[PDB]
Amino acid sequence: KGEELFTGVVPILVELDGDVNGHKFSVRGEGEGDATNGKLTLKFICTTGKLPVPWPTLVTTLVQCFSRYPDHMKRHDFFKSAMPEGYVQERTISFKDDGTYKTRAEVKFEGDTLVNRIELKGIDFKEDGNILGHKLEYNSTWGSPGWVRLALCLTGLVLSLYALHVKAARARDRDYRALCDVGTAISCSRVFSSRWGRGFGLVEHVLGQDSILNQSNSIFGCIFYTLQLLLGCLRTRWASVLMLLSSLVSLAGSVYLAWILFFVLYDFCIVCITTYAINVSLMWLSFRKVQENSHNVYITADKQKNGIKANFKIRHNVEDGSVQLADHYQQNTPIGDGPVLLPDNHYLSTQSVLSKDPNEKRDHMVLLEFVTAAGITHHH
Ligand SMILES: CC(=O)C[C@@H](c1ccccc1)c1c(O)c2ccccc2oc1=O
Repeated sequence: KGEELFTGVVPILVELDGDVNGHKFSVRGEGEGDATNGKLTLKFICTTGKLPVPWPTLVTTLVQCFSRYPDHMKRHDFFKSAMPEGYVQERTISFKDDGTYKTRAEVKFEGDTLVNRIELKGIDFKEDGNILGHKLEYNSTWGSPGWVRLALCLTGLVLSLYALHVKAARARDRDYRALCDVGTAISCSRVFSSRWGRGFGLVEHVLGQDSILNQSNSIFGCIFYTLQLLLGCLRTRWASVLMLLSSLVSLAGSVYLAWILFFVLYDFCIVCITTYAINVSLMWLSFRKVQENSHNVYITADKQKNGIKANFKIRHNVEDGSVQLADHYQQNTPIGDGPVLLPDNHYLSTQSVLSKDPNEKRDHMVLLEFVTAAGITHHH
């Protein structure tokens, strides 16, 4: 019956009393929620002055009853079924190599308003870590790619440019010797100028040799490493998936060319092995990156407490291009004694957009959120 209260837009009040390493603070948020579209719109203000932690670390703590459950999943919506009596949501949030938040909140209807009242205690944070030191990005669209990605892409670029220089000197001068041409046993310019050194050897078979796509592999390389470095500076999803696909094609071509270098050409190419290692590293970084941009809350039932349990990882962007992991363990227990929906295993998909209000001089955070339930299973 609790679902009836969520057709339409519902006003939202959030109140948090917090203590992090002895620094006491309070947050109040106000807004509205539209469960039909899984849309939350809220504004949060630190009422005690300045927040002692970065705002992104409080997003998960600061109303999953506003998630959109598709029709075929209606009976797996524990959060709405607990209303109006509400539920207790308790969490432990472990920041990797740093402190811990412990939160207890009551989410319930007071009059017409959905109210989330939170108590938060943070402990064991280091004063110059990413949290207390405020080293996390807020909502930057252009940011750092990290010195690992910069090193990989710049090295790959230098190697591609060098291979271009070698090809442009050998085709000009037959007797030219590159640095990676050592004696008569080791030769890189012989590898570059083979049929596989252009279009990976397979563009001439499919598009013909006349094609503009039948370029030297180092052209694909300059474009690839420049593209990887550029997309590493972005924070959206399309940059991430594009990164994954491009690094996957790059990995396939690199494995093929590695099979050609040995076993077929039987040559020693030092720049080639270097590039292979680069492309493996960028493959790993891209796979990891796709893992890191997905906020998915994994929900299972708890029949002992007649509630639910949830596990998920959140990764906050650090200003230097690295990531800060925050492990989330969650449990929800109904406040009343009426019946609730004990769901099958599923997950919630969440997209958050943080912003600033130019007419708010208090330390604050404007939050827009879209949450939809998915991945329903009868299993586990
Ligand atoms: C290292 C280079 O600059 C060119 C290298 C390469 C490696 C990965 C992806 C594209 C290009 C390269 C070789 O491995 C290679 C190996 C066997 C036969 C031809 C080759 O030519 C290359 O372009």
